[PDB]
Amino acid sequence: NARAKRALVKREAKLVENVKQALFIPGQSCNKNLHDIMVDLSALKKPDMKRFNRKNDIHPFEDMSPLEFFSEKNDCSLMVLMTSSKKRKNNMTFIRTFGYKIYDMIELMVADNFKLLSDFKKLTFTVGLKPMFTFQGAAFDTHPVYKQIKSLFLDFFRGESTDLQDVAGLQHVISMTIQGDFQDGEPLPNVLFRVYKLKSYKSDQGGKRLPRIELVEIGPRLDFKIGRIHTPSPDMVTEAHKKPKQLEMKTKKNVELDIMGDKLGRIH
Amino acid sequence: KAQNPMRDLKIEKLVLNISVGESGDRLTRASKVLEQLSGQTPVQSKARYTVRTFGIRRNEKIAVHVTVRGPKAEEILERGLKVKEYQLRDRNFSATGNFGFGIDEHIDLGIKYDPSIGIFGMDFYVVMNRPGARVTRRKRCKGTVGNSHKTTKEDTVSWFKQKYDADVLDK
Amino acid sequence: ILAVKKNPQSPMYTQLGVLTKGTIIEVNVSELGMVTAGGKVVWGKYAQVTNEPDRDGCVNAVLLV
Amino acid sequence: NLPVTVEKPIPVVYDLGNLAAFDSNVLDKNDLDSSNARREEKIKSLTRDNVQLLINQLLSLPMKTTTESVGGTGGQSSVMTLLQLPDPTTDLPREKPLPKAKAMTKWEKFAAKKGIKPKERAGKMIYDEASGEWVPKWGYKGANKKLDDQWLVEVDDKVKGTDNELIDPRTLNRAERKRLVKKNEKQQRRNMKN
Amino acid sequence: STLIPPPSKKQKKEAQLPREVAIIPKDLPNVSIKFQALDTGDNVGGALRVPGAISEKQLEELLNQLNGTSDDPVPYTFSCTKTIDITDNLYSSLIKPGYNSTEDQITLLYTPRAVFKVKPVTRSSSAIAGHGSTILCSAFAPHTSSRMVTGAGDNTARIWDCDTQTPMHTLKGHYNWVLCVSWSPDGEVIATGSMDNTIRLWDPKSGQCLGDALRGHSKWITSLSWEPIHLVKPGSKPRLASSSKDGTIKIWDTVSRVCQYTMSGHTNSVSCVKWGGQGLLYSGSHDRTVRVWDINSQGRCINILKSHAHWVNHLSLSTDYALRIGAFDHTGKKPSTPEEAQKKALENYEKICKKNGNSEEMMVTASDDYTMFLWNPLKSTKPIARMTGHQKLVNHVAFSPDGRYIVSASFDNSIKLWDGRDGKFISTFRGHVASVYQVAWSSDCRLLVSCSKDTTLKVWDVRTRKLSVDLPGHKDEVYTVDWSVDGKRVCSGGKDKMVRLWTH
Amino acid sequence: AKSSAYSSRFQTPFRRRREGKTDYYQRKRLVTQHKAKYNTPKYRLVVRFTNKDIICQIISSTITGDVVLAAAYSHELPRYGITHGLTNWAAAYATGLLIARRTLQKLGLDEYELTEAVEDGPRPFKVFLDIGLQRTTTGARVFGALKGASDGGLYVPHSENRFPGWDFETEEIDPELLRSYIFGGHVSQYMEELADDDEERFSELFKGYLADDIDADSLEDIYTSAHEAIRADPAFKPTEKKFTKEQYAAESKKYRQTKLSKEERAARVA
RNA sequence: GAGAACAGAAAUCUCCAGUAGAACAAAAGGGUAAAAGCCCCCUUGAUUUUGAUUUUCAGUGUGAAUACAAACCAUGAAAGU
RNA sequence: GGUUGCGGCCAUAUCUACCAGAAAGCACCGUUUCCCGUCCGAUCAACUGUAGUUAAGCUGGUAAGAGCCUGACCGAGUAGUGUAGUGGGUGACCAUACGCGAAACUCAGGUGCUGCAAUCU
Repeated sequence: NARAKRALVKREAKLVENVKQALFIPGQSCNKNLHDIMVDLSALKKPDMKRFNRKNDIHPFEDMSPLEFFSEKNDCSLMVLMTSSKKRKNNMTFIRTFGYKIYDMIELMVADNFKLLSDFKKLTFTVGLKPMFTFQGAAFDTHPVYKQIKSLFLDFFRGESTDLQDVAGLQHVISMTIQGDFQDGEPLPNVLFRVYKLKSYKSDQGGKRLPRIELVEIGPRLDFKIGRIHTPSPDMVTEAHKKPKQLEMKTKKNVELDIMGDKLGRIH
Repeated sequence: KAQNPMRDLKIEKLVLNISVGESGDRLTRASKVLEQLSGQTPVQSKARYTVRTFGIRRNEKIAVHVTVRGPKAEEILERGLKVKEYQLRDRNFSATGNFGFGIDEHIDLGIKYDPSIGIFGMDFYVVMNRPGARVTRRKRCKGTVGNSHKTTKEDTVSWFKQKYDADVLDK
Repeated sequence: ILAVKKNPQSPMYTQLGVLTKGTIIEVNVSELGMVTAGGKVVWGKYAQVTNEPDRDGCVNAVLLV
Repeated sequence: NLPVTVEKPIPVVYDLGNLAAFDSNVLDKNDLDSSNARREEKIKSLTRDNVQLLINQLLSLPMKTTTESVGGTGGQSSVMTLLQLPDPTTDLPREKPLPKAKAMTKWEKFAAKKGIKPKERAGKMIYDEASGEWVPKWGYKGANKKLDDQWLVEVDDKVKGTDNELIDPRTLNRAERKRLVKKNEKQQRRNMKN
Repeated sequence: STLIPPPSKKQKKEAQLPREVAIIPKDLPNVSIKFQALDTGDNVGGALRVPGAISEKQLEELLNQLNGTSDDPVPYTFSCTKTIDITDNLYSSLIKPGYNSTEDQITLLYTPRAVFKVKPVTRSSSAIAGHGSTILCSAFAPHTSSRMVTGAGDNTARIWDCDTQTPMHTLKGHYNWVLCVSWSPDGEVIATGSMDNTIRLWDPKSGQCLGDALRGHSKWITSLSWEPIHLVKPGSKPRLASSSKDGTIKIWDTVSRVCQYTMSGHTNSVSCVKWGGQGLLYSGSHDRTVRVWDINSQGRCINILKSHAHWVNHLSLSTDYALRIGAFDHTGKKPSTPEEAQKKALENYEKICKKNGNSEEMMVTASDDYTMFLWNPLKSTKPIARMTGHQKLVNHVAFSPDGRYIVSASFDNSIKLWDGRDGKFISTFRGHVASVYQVAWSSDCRLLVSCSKDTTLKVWDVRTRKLSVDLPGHKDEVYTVDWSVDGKRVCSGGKDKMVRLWTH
Repeated sequence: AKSSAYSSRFQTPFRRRREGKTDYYQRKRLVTQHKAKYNTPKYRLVVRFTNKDIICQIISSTITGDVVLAAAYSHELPRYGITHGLTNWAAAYATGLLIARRTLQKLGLDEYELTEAVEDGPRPFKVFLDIGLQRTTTGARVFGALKGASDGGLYVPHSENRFPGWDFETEEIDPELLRSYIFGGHVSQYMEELADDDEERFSELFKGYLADDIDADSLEDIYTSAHEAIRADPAFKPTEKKFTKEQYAAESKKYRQTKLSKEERAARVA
């Protein structure tokens, strides 16, 4: 009973939220390639990952209730539904939920020119450390679709939030690059997702403080075509972007805190 | 296969059970006489249910038992077989190659009678297995036994014929 | 003296800060050189007032170690 | 000895709290299309330059050192030097809404109206004058249930003349206690409904 | 716990603002520099122009090439006169602060250093029991860091194997508290002076007692010193100088187990005795004087130094590290012959003794008048310098192994670092909240360890002049601390009846 | 008489749980739980005991299966001078000391990473003891190997209530008993006790010491010399391979059973 | 499912099979099996105390409730909880 | 290619019945003074690899076994499902253009892939 109360307390909302959990749901139609890509993404996400195994009849763009039920039952705010169809081959639907209700959904399709994680056969990073991010393309700052993609991927793979970082944990970088700048009225270029591991070397021109960096790709390399979109309502956007402000000290004019910790008032 | 020394059937454990039914002084005396018999303290079994006709409440003491292993178990077993005059039924063995029987009075075992002791009966049960039965018991890599290696009823009967030379009567 | 923790007569006297016999106060022990098992410097502890300052003009206390 | 000074036409932006670097330069479709065999080299070079800039920023960030030894709480030992990451700049939606401020209960409104201050709650131990011990005022082995264990209870004068005279006073007091507890629970449920 | 004030909103915005990258300019012009020796005041090469992007290692190689010792270089440290060291490169050291411009000259003071490094001790290896009373003294073996001697208040000494953190030998010959312990500089015998006015000698390998106790002192032993190996003729064993509360210093020949000389000039209790490297003995006593005796002249007092107004608690020599180490080094190598041992000990002692023209053996005396005096007894009889600033009595004083620094640990919960040649004040080490009892250098003169009354040890970095690491773990007062020759282990002992071992 | 519906509804555990050698409840806390959120990588000192060998490995977890950083076995102990008792408390201590010294020599800690750009000195190497499916009991060989590694110079966080000689009454240890177990005093005492009590039992037990003419009072000497040699030269020298990879492969596939084709199976059925 | 005097439909012991069909909470459309079930060991501190921080109160404005964090505390070989 | 230790995917890996495994390893097995735990050295703990065995553990082959898993240009762009041009029809409803979109069935198939380190007649 006390354990159940602790579980409910952990599940309930709080001022500083936990790391968002991701649930990987197979659909009615699944493939070995879909399973391998899901395994690679879950490996990049763990230990904030849960994976279903059976087949589920889910149609996100026709009904939201099973996804909302899964979110409420598993306490996972990120959903990755893997399905396949003749029109949409190797379809991954990313559903980000707010308050156990559908906040937004993106739908991408994985191109055939992809290599799995075990194809490269290279030494990879330690399990469960936050990566570095790189985003290439002005559409990440201008276009709403690529804005949604950037925010979704940052929220998905950000992991634990901290203000102190060990330099021995800066292992790998995730790059999301837009395949060429586009113009209005054109098809959306595919988004290229790559994973590299860092190797530092002596630079001889940056002293002993700034080493030369090199990247060795470890996979997976993926090409996402942007199939379908589903954007939140503006009131939901504002509710999801509200801040608690309970922790931070209130600002007051002409009142400062000095280095010794004494509260000081200014006189004009 | 039978020539290999690893297929021998030996005394795994001998369990002596005394189910007194009603908790109290008789249970204590049964534990005392089992201690003086086997040289070791017994272990009590808690009640599992409550029956008015059985006169047992919830979570009381019903039976004591002693598990003996080794040459001491062999000595107890040979004294019990001397009491039983070397004759067992075909039904006395089980389908798993383990056999037991009841002894109505422990005075015939050789224990000197005491008026405070009274009279107690006890159930002997003997477990048979070949070496290599710790695979099901060890903490790491717990695995099942081979189909041919498993102890069986007729194999235990053959072992009893070889060891104690006592006829196993059909009835 | 850092604070008044518990005046045994009443919580009203505790919040008024009355120093009587048996009052639990908080004292600065920086010059006593106390270190925790974890390496923290102790500079504040509890003491009990063991006299009547109204009678003898001074406060005497025993440190609660 | 390769250079570590990446020069970029359009100045990139950083979110060091999220450990992210964003460049909004010009990307050509020809060098990035699947028809090109050098797309991997181009993407690797671009990501390498961005990672070099991000690493420069991170290693120029301020650093925290400590003097505490290993085996103590905190996770940072004397040899470890930790980068001080700033607050994250990029805004992301929450997973759950903010906890709403609970409306005042009936007791809270009455206490505000009548000026009743909250109790100090120093502890649950009360002194017993009939003995020489401090006892809990409620709970496990609490002093609120000693009447049940009392060896002798005098019968009240007011109980006489009613049919409740034969009842054990300990039973009567336990029933009154349970009625009070259920009344408190009903008041809590009423406040939650309101 | 009292926390530091948190950052404000404006400070958070400043942090989120983009950072500046400390990069080396490619257009950095050349700078004119002149080398200068700290020890000798000699310049090499005159005005030479060097690139602005020169590294410390490249500058070191260039200086070795200028000196002509490129085949066998010796690493140097560079400073520029405020005097600021060269940390990584010249531009980030001097030009980036902007104090010295590119057109001006740079006068680089170069100082030799140690080839090896000692890692700071960061954790407790083990808490070893075995002593029934409080620990009073401890030392490490000079030849190896796997042997520690520890004398306590249960009338016993113990030899501990530091590799397994387990007791090895028990030495139970004395009758009263074992006040002081010492190891022979050749590593052959342990000498213990006790509260029962006796001295005993022990073979460490067998854990055994050599002969009977040394008797003759009418009061308890205060300090033990050994004759240096470089002065001991080959084929003979070093003699043992002992001081005591009765005010006399006795010299013992351990070969014949005799007493040769009994110096008695002090009117009061002798605090300490030190056997220097030039055939002299220095004694400090509660009669506020320091007596310099000549061993070669039938124990006749050469000089009497009178400048202190209280008890001189401690005294130290510039070559004390070499005197205690004999012929051994940090690599733990043992010379094959006694002649080779004497020659190598002479070379090691001369490395500190003869430098910048003439060999000198500086002495420093720390007294109960809150001060210290720095003397050069061979040349002059007046004190060379006076070190003042401590607000309470100076309990311990130690010369650095190279002799370039002095460290004074006082009862005002502070340590002070002074220059070793002229005695001027450099810095103050703070962080102890009770009185500091004693101190110990590392082998490369970069790290220091101190034990205090507040149940803590503290390791300080001498270069940055700050606290490196704080070591709690003792449940009561710590009385003794020592650092191994190879710089791998630190031992501490006190009132808790436990020997604490500390490693990296 | 199990049913097909039961077979369909059956839910097997992971493979390592089926052939039980991995505790995933312990593994998840060892790998995915951190005291602080500074993203400092963790390393495990996995210690395993067979019937005749001791395996000590320093392993770092990795998303594509974990990677061994260094390893040491008890069959390298005859190289340093331990030809008997390769599975005892003293052998475990020697193996822990060996793996610690080997790892320290490999890392260069005791005679271009991104940390060296920010910190002046290398960190002490910290590992967490992994015991798998073993019982934590006072006086165990796994804690002996932990003590060996700690004395070797790795930072393994541990208490001392599992070493031999720890008194259950007062929170204190007996370092004399601990040193006896370190240098095999229990084995030597059993040797003397057998030689005094039962020569028949001493004929079978400790037969190799009799064959090599190794005295009961020389165990401490040989353990000390082994420790000295391990500290002197801890580098790994692999065993010389008399044959080659293809030779071993061909010789093994000569005995391995050959697969039969589907057409051959259909012919056999028909 | 078989074996064991009283002892049978129900007492107690032994072996094999046994995806949980048991016992705990929620109302899973995938909760828990070297457990989240049963037993044993340690803790009775759980209403700690610090805060220039959040909200409320005060004629007693450096106090108390309250929220959050930190230092501790408990246990464990440890990771950690 | 065998084997060992740590793993990833968690049945192509599960259950039932046969057969083989030279060398090494693993396991069975031997002892109870010491550390440690039980009624029972059965489990756990310690010691020797000493007395033996591949009888079991474990791996591999076999079975029109059960179960499970994988591609389909296989059903099929089909059932079903939302708008629509004033399409008719006073009438229960019907083809059409744009969207979304199954499973049963049939064919072809299968019984582990693999990363790190060490070792092998």
